Amino acid sequence: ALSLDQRIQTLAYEELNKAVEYHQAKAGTVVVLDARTGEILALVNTPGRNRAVTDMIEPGSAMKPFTIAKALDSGKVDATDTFNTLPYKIGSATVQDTHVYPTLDVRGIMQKSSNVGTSKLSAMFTPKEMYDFYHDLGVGVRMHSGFPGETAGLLRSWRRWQKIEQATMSFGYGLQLSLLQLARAYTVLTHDGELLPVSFEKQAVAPKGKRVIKASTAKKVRELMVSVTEAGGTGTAGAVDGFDVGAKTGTARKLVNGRYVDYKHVATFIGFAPAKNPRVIVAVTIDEPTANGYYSGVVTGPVFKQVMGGSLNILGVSPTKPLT
Ligand SMILES: *[B@@]1([O])OC2=C(C([O])=O)[C]=[C][C]=C2[C][C]1[N]C(=O)[C]([N]C(=O)N1[C][C]N([C][C])C(=O)C1=O)C1=[C][C]=C(C([O])=O)[C]=[C]1
Repeated sequence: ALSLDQRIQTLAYEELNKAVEYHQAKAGTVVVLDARTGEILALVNTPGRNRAVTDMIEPGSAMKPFTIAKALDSGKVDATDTFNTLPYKIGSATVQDTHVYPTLDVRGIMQKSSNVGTSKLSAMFTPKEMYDFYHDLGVGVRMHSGFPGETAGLLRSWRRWQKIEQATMSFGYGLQLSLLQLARAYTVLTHDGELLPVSFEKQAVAPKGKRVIKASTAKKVRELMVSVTEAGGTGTAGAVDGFDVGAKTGTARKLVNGRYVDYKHVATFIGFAPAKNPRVIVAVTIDEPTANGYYSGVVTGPVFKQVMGGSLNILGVSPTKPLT
């Protein structure tokens, strides 16, 4: 028997399709996991192959919570620490944000989704320490989910990284994974710092996870990620009435075998709830929206919202706070 939950699978299907239509997008995917077991409660694609497991993307901004996770886990950075977030140079290259903040603390980097900040956090570690970390989240590794065509994604060896590549990788370019690997990766945040295996089958035994960061770190990062959906953050479109939601937006220019083209984007929105004691991850990706803008927030936010809200209703999770 499958872990799939028909009500949720139906909900995801309806909501994905409304969005991919509304935004005149080329393709789309939604994945819902059990946050505490890695079971796939829903997995849905626009008609065609199972993109959620066969296709690989650059995570972009959705990678940022891990870089922060790693920094805090190390003991070398505390959430309250301030960083100069102005544009800067890695030799011949320039790291910069869309909107420029002189300084941010770690919560601001998460909230405002700053490349500069994220790359400074990364810059505090070796090529090897960051590759080992990405590797332990499952980037470049086979999940063994049993789906046909399962990509392992792409993690180039640290042994051949320029300094610019360490940076661009810390904020999600240069490495690749499936939306399902990405959702799986978030089990580190939701399952108290342990990476769960994913499954399309009901587990008789509750599955064990491999430890990657401490529980207290996961706990703190979840707290920080709530900033994304509160006023001031990139991801307010994904707030759900009656709950705190940890989420991360991602808006990426499209890598088309080699070159970045800048009038083409991929919108991804991923998060969990209840933020303090999470039950589900929802990951949404929409490929190349043409109509009504391209920001994660506008495109994938509403679908995240509906699916998360509907998912916690269906599983019978009680609101943690009164409905507005
Ligand atoms: B990220 O995705 O978070 C984010 C959001 C969000 O959270 O939804 C919204 C606006 C900006 C950002 C910053 C992050 N995205 C980008 O930096 C993105 N940049 C890229 O796609 N690339 C690809 C190529 N390389 C390596 C060669 C890069 O370093 C790079 O920057 C970006 C930049 C500008 C815009 C835009 O149209 O304003 C969108 C996305």
